[PDB]
Amino acid sequence: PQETLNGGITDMLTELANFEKNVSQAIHKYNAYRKAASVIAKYPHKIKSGAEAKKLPGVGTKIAEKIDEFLATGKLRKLEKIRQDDTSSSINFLTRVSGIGPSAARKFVDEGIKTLEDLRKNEDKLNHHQRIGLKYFGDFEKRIPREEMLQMQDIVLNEVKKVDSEYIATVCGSFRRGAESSGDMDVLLTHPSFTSESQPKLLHQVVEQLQKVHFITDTLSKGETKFMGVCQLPSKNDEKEYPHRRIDIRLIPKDQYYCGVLYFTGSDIFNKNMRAHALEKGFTINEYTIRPLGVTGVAGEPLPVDSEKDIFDYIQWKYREPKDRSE
DNA sequence: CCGACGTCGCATCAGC
DNA sequence: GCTGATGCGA
DNA sequence: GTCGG
Ligand SMILES: Nc1ccn([C@H]2C[C@H](O)[C@@H](COP(=O)(O)NP(=O)(O)OP(=O)(O)O)O2)c(=O)n1
Ligand SMILES: [Mg+2]
Ligand code: NA
Ligand code: NA
Repeated sequence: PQETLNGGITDMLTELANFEKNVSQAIHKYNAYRKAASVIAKYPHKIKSGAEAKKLPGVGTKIAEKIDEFLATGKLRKLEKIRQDDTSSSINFLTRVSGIGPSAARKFVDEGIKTLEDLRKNEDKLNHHQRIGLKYFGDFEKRIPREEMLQMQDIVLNEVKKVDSEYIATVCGSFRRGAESSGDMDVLLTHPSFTSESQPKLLHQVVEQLQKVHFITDTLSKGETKFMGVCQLPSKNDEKEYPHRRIDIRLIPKDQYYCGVLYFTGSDIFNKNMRAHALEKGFTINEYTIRPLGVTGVAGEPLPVDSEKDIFDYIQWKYREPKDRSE
């Protein structure tokens, strides 16, 4: 639809959602509000009453009550108050720093640290991830135009193949779904000599190289299968320098790679459909495998998969191309 | 009335 | 020292 | 906060 149909309402519900997660630490109230925000967002009519909204799945009595107050007064008293509150609105803000969750934000504000200025005055009190997230607070909230994504994919695939030509690397996320912009780069890595029944340097070796050509600039976390870090394109000539970008790289066993590809390609909305269409025909899908339920509910063994399509040939669905996968 | 409501890899904490 | 729990992000 | 066993 259009936001301006029920935008004020969905904004309200999203704002309320963030305070539940970050300040109240009620994650199920956080999800409740987003679920409601979602079903209202795709609701193709202007909501004239709370009761009308209550008809939608995910909207119950309390939110209906809230919509009436917003409709009648243009605002929500509880929201206005908590927005004005110095403790709560500070805690909520600090969580925008990657590495700082609801718990870390709490401790910081408890002992006086409320702002980015405060965080900078207190580097010693931050862990490694949190300094990077701080250092790139601005950049991390910027989005990535597809042109830069392609430029990034260019570098990644080139270096990956350069280290070992038998690597297979796929950029997933919304990029693979042909999206016009992207929040980050999510790379999926595999190699013939890494299977479910299977070197720890397979992941390491790729990271090392991307560092050697100065693509990767910082490391948030790094293990034997999951890398999370920061990358940056080279600056062209005179022109200003690019924003630092978030990039993940995951190593997956060759046989689990396509359940991996599908799952991390998204979308969320779609992945639940494909999850829950699938249940119908007696199959469950994780990020690793597809399991056949099962005379019980007993997931039996996972069934072999060496293509994305192979999967659609276990639950009898029409292979869907990546750009028609937002539902 | 009251429990379910996402899962998993890594960094760091709590505790022995 | 190590194991297990908790915080965090995606 | 919402939904349902
Ligand atoms: N909270 C979250 C968010 C994402 N994910 C998983 C499922 C998603 O398909 C995948 C990508 O997450 P994502 O980066 O937030 N979304 P996506 O890359 O598709 O869109 P943009 O970040 O490009 O805007 O990671 C998750 O498991 N838990
Ligand atoms: Mg992404
Ligand atoms: Na409803
Ligand atoms: Na955060």
